Order: sequence, then C-alpha cells, then structure tokens
Amino acid sequence: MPHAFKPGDLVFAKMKGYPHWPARIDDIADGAVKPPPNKYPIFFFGTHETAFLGPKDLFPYDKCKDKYGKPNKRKGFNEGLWEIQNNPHASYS
Repeated sequence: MPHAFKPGDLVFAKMKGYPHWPARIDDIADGAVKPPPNKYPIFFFGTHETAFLGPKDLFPYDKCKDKYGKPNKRKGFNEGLWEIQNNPHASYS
C-alpha cells in the first residue's frame, strides 16, 4: 500500500505545457532553499532544472514508464530518459 513521497523516489512529473517528464524527488542540501508547504523539490532529468510540485503532478516511474517513457522531441527529454533508467541517483552538478 502506498507511502508518502520521499527523496530518491523516481517519477514522471507533469508541468503545464510539457509532457510528463522523467524526474526525481530531490533532497534539500543543508543551507539550501526549502520548498513551500506540501510541495517537494522535483529534479527534472535531462534539463537538470528544479521545480516545486505537489503529488497531484507526480506519477510513479515504474508503473507509468510504458505510457510516458517514450522518446520526445522536447529539449533534454531523451537525455532525461537515459538518466532516470541508468543513473537516477547521481550527482548532476
């Protein structure tokens, strides 16, 4: 039965104007800016951008990869597909 989201969880994250995108729940570094209430720091694979999103925009990667994990023309998407499959927990600094 499902738990709350936690850092390291792999998702597809949906933003207005973008296809469901490979992403992870990031940690927050000591001294780093924290998200708003009920939001999580979402690191988008490929673009390496962070947004703060709530669960309504977060889909589990494993369950949804058949639907959402196909190549896309959007910039950074296919790089992101590689990252989430092959080294999703790496440092992308």
